Amino acid sequence: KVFGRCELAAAMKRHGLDNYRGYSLGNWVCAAKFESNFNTQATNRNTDGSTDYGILQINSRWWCNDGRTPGSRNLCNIPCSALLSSDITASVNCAKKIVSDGNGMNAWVAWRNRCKGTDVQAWIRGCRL
Ligand SMILES: [Cl-]
Ligand SMILES: [Cl-]
Ligand SMILES: [Cl-]
Ligand SMILES: [Cl-]
Ligand SMILES: [Cl-]
Ligand SMILES: [Cl-]
Ligand code: NA
Ligand SMILES: [Ru+3]
Repeated sequence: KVFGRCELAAAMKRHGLDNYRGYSLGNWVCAAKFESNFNTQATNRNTDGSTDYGILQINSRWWCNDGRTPGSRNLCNIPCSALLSSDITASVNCAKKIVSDGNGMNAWVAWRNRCKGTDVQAWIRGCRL
């Protein structure tokens, strides 16, 4: 599913991301834009052989199992394919664990490089939330 911007904002809100660990909704939308372009089916291979999956490009070295990332963990206890679903529940639940684990949203390199410090509220402009 390719979400629309306000559509994804709405979905993230309902699932409890707005201000989760102090990160306003625009931060999560902005991360999604630059990680996946709002595409639940996005996958990208990393240099280390792991892969990132779904709207928030959650990484198989630590968070989900894809069966091909040696020496990896599955801290979200989920197949990485579950992160590609049209229903963003699994991705949000797993993101919640990621953002709680010490470095906040800096875990998302695209968030740190393209969202952090910017006017992220622009991402929810015009949305009925
Ligand atoms: Cl915001
Ligand atoms: Cl891929
Ligand atoms: Cl694996
Ligand atoms: Cl699995
Ligand atoms: Cl959803
Ligand atoms: Cl980046
Ligand atoms: Na893994
Ligand atoms: Ru849902």
